[PDB]
Amino acid sequence: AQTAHIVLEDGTKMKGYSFGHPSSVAGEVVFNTGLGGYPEAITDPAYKGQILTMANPIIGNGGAPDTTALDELGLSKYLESNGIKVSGLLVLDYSKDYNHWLATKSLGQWLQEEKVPAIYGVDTRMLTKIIRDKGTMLGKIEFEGQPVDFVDPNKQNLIAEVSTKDVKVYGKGNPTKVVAVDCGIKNNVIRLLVKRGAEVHLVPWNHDFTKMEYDGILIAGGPGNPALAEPLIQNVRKILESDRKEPLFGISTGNLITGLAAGAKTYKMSMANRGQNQPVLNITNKQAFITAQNHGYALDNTLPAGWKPLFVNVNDQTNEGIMHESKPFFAVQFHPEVTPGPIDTEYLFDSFFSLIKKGKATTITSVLPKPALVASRVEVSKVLILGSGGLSIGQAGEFDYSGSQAVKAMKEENVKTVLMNPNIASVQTNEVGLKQADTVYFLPITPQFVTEVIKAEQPDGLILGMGGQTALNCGVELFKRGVLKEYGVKVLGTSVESIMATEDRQLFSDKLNEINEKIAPSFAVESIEDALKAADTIGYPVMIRSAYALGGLGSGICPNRETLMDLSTKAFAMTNQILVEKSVTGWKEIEYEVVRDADDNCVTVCNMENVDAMGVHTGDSVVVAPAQTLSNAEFQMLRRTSINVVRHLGIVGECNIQFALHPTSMEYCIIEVNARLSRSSALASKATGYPLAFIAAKIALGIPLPEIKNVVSGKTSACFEPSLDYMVTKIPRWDLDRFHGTSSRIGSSMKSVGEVMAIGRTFEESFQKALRMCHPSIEGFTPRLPMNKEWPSNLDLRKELSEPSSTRIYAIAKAIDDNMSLDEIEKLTYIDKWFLYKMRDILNMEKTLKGLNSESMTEETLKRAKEIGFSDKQISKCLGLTEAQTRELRLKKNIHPWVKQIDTLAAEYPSVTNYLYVTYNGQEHDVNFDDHGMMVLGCGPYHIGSSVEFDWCAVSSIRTLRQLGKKTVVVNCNPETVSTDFDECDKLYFEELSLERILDIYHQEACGGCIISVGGQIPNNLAVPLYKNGVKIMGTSPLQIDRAEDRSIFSAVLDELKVAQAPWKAVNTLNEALEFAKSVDYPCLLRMNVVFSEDPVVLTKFVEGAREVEMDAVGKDGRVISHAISEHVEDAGVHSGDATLMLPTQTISQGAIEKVKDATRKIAKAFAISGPFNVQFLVKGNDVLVIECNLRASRSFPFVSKTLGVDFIDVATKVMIGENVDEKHLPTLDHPIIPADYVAIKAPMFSWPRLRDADPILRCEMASTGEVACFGEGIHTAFLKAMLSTGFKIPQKGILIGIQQSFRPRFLGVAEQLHNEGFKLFATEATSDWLNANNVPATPVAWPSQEGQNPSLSSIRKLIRDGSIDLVINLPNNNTKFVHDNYVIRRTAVDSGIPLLTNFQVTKLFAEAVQKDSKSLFHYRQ
Ligand SMILES: Nc1ncnc2c1ncn2[C@@H]1O[C@H](COP(=O)(O)OP(=O)(O)O)[C@@H](O)[C@H]1O
Ligand SMILES: Nc1ncnc2c1ncn2[C@@H]1O[C@H](COP(=O)(O)OP(=O)(O)O)[C@@H](O)[C@H]1O
Ligand SMILES: CC(=O)N[C@@H](CCC(=O)O)C(=O)O
Ligand SMILES: [Cl-]
Ligand SMILES: [K+]
Ligand SMILES: [K+]
Ligand SMILES: [K+]
Ligand SMILES: [K+]
Ligand SMILES: [K+]
Ligand SMILES: [Mg+2]
Ligand SMILES: [Mg+2]
Ligand SMILES: [Mg+2]
Ligand code: NI
Repeated sequence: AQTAHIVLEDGTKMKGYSFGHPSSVAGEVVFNTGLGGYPEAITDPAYKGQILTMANPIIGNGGAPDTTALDELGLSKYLESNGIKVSGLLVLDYSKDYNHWLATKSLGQWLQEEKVPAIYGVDTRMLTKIIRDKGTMLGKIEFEGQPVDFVDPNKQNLIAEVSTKDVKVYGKGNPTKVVAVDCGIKNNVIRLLVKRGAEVHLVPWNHDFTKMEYDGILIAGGPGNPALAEPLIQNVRKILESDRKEPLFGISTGNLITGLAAGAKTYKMSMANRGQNQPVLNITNKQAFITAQNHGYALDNTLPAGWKPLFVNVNDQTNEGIMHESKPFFAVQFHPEVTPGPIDTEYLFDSFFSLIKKGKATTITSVLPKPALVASRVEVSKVLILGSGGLSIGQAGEFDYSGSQAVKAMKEENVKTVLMNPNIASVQTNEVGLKQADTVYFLPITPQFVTEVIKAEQPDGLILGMGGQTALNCGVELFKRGVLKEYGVKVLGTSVESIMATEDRQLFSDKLNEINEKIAPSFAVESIEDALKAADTIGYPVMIRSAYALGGLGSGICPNRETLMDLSTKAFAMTNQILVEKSVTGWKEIEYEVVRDADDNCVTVCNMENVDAMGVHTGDSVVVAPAQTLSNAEFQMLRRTSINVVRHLGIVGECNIQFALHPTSMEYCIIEVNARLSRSSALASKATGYPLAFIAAKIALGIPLPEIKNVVSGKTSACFEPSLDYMVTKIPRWDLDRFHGTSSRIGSSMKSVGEVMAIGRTFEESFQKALRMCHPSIEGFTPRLPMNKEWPSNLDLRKELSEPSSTRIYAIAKAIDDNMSLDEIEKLTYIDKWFLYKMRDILNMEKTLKGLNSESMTEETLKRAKEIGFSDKQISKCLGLTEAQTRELRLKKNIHPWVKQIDTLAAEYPSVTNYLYVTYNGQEHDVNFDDHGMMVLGCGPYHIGSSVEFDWCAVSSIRTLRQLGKKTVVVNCNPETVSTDFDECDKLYFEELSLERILDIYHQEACGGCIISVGGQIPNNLAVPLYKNGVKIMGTSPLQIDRAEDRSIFSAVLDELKVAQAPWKAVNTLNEALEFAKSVDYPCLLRMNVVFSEDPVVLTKFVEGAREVEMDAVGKDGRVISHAISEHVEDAGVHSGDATLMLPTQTISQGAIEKVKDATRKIAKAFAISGPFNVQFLVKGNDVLVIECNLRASRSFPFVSKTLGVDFIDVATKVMIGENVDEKHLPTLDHPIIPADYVAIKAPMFSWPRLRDADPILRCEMASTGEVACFGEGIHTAFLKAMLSTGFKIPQKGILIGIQQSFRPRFLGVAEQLHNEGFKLFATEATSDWLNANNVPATPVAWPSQEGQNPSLSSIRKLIRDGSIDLVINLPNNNTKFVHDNYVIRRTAVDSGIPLLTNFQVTKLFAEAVQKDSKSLFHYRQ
């Protein structure tokens, strides 16, 4: 394929691939930061003579429209002039393949027809930074054998080259005569005039209009130095010097011509204004507007008498408008007709027409919109902020991140802050730093406790928009009850009224109907009977979605009556109102993040295109940013609707809005608005570098957007809409294999436990990184499943495609491979074909590479493979090499990635921060590598067993390094984390946590070292590979980490040290297994799974009736210098992470503690530990056995650290980098710190209702999704507070009890106790006979499998529904007889929303604790 260069006059040269007309051309090189509307854009007459450099790296997605179709006025239907006006085009990536309902050909074919050169494959960012602020960069697209000289088209009057040669009329017959002086007018100026009643006489630029009859005159244009248009400047001057008073309205060139006619100077700007995100302020009334501009000359701000500036540019203070003080003459420097751009200043046409109609020398100011809000700063001295509580599916760490930004904002403005969050693992809840509240309460986020806090703290402000639905619902309940009014607590930001209007689906409908906005046929109902009615009126299929919820709780598609019955019943256990709505499954799902301040300035900060269509929850969807398959008309229609809706709803702060867009028309539906920070705002903040929560919080104090700094640029405001010169992809992470009852299908109700975000400058690059980030077993986009699972032999590939699931991406790969047409895949998946083209490109590269080897693969091919996201591992498998070999081969050809900044403005202004990503699609680095900082690796996506605790550890380490004056480099790919907030470190790489990429970054920075022990499993598993590739690992040697993860070495070490452990053995045979299990007695663990009977694999003696103890510790040179021991409530057999933890220990013998300590002393020494680690122990009397050792921070490190008032990670970080440490006050083995006056309890969080049909029962594999912790004078109090913090609700009614027979001896007393506390008891058959035989009264109930077979017995479903039963106790074990029946009982409780207890110890402790406050850690530490 044919190449060509872009050559600039300063020597820069870049080789591109030609996609336009293969011929050379010379002009002024410029750049424009607008991301969409390339077809409209390239037909702008302002680009005459110019070589355009596109910020958007991905160009051509929608091909080109009908370029010959006219409208009924005789103007181009889809374009802004009669043809392409750029002399040439420069992009990074060209989509040869396109997909849009209005596309009639590729953009390259269009370019070829119009004889316009175009090349792709050039670093448009580098170009931009070179052009930036040089006034005039000349360049040329030069083809081989076609030399051209540099030329400056500005030496010509370009106005004349693009003006009409004779007078043309549009709106023939219309009442209002408007002369339009054509200086390169865009078509939409004409459309907007005619639509308002004008007959438009379009006249050449040198036409003598001065004695013509007209009712108004307009002057519009784009290209050229206006000073070269003397005939015209003269003519306009004659008008101004006369007595004529016809309103005059100037656009862009018009501003400059009119200024010149009046007597002002113009100048060529060194930094032009070219974009769709250019902020202007109306001087007069302080209203701000986002504008499209495309001008390189500007008016000097010194104007003659009678003329005043109207608009100013908020970035650079240049003029953007003028007005006469008494006559109806005005001009704007920007394009209110946009196309492309934001439809925010179209009112200027209405204003013009009002000047004509009033016609008595009315003034420009008198007909301009008056401010609808006047931002007065709210006075607040103390604010309460609410957290989400424990993490759960759909309500994850995004709020830790948001709420930390909010506190920072509050502190900057001298506002005292109180935080409530029982999530002890949150970074939010730390004591130290600019993001930490002055006071922290670890308590339930429920009205009972928030009231107590309010009373005690007497705050005057409340932030309820940064804790998900928990905080929202709590705040609305407080409001409804008048608690806020009662204690004088103002809701800061969006009002409870606006909130209710977005959370109640009916009120939402009412609001949008008030402004005749577009929604789908629907009815909000409050009963199952009413839902059935609604569905019959609307017609099946229908979607139901709940009020006062997020993440699709209780939602679902209903193809029929019976599905609707099942789902609405379940929905009503969790909300009071559902919306029953006509299905728009398959429409494109589009999100916007919207900001609105108290001055009524309102912008869309980000927009996201969901790759999975409507019907798969945004949260369980692949999502790209910015959008890729919208037209300017689509994108701007939805943007402007967002702004209207958000305005009408009274929202002040930030919010998220969702649309369904018809895939082949302009039809759309507004689905919901989330008037609060969200998982979507977190993502958008990371994608754009715009900190939405920080901004939201400043706005909540009445500071308007123009007065808030863009911290990234350091020189501009937050009144703008970022420009991305890269694309981000977010993919969810699911963990479903362990929940046997739950399918891996996905739909309207979230099931994902985490997410990743990758950045690239091609879809393919961004996309394959993001897939690798989700799980270490995923290599990129391949037709192979994760976890090395084989495809089923009974696979129905069409079914997989048509029914979304956690693995559909790979099923698409497979289908493309197996030669299914792209058209049929789009038809079944609903995924826009454009995205499918990219996927096919990826698989073609795989085919190509498979036919090559280390000798046969060329440099051109390798480079391309990397540019579309292939890792060295993927390549290695094609070539027949190892990964190391392939890395070597690549570097040998000097093919490496480049380091680029996110600056929010696609290089318009440089970044003062270093928020970074890495890409193969560039020709330079955006930063230096002189720091040689200390690298810290983060956790990756959250998943079960790996949550925000590992962000806590990482952030603690990052903060410790900063506090010690050390340069830091962070790598993490989780958008929800505070570790991926750029203000925490010197260099944040939002990047893959692969060996490949860490090596890339380490070696590129020449980092002084790397800390791999504070981000869980991912970084720790890289310890040895890193070691071997020249990386300096801080702390405990990777050789020691290997030794310790080697079960055989570890065990032999323990034998040497005389430290006990459970008998174990690795086996290959069933007979070895059975022999061993026989030799130690059943039960046995199996590697996870336990077995109790006869009816390679590691086997371990399962020790029954055993306590479990955690040792969390820090080593220095093999000595332990901080430690903490906690006891689980539950016996060994419940996994650590599902366990409830007590600190300090409660029932452990003092001799066992001594053994735990001695075993930890020896282990630390044997593995020369310098850093954090953990050891887990079985304890039975004085027998102390080691279960496992982890040579890294454990998930209980936050709990332990905060509880004991010592940052274990601060200590450990200082050890690892050789900083000094005073051990006097640390909890060494010799002087532990043991709380005397209080106890701490950590409880696990679960997400059973969202894991449809899952058996809510603890296995040896872990199931919890988060944690809370609370404190108390004793264990009962602390335990009750912890449990309430999980959502557990103390029963007020009857308790259902069903237990396996063997629990009877121990349970009798638990039951008597519950009875003596006054709880009416219900029980399953045998359990009820037994209780009554022991004089504990119980009412028997029927088994679910036997309902109707005995009329003396009530069904459990009915007793729950009736409200007779509001706690279920179900205690199965291995000898449970009625396995299914008891499963049904357990799942019934979950799906009815009543608490369920399935562990005996937890149940015992509960009973003891109900036998009988609002304090927190800081109380007890005093
Ligand atoms: N009318 C509909 N037809 C098909 N899918 C829908 C419809 N309405 C909503 N959805 C899907 O359900 C998801 C959840 O709906 P939403 O109204 O966003 O509730 P939540 O606040 O719980 O996320 C949406 O993102 C979308 O994928
Ligand atoms: N020998 C044993 N007897 C009884 N329970 C055990 C035994 N070993 C492990 N368990 C249980 O299984 C859980 C997981 O064991 P662990 O070795 O920590 O696995 P993981 O690799 O998932 O961390 C433990 O926390 C404990 O409750
Ligand atoms: C949970 C459990 O194991 N229940 C008992 C049933 C005892 C009863 O009849 O109440 C069982 O053996 O299935
Ligand atoms: Cl852990
Ligand atoms: K979606
Ligand atoms: K909502
Ligand atoms: K959303
Ligand atoms: K499953
Ligand atoms: K090969
Ligand atoms: Mg929502
Ligand atoms: Mg939603
Ligand atoms: Mg473990
Ligand atoms: Ni300007």
